[PDB]
Amino acid sequence: SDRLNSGHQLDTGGSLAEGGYLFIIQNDCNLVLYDNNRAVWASGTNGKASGCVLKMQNDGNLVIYSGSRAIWASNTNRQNGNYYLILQRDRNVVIYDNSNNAIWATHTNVGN
Repeated sequence: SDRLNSGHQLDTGGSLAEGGYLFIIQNDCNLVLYDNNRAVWASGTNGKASGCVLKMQNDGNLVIYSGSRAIWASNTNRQNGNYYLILQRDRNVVIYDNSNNAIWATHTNVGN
């Protein structure tokens, strides 16, 4: 899929995909955006642990966990609501609320 809804997670090696864009939580615990196999953005958390998952939380925070241990976060926690993470066709990876308001982005947009 191209999106991850709040209250849901990507398991290890799970990803968002849109054409040649791949946003993946890796087994090495690095969260990486690939543009046709070339890394263009990463959380830089390779080697912090293994078997990581990526959780889009109901408080709007995006968090990498290895089991119960927190590894990295977008730090965009706010009030509970419906949020989603999306890999856009312009290569930006964005968290939105329910009203077309971005609360976080990788700023990997191309062409705009």
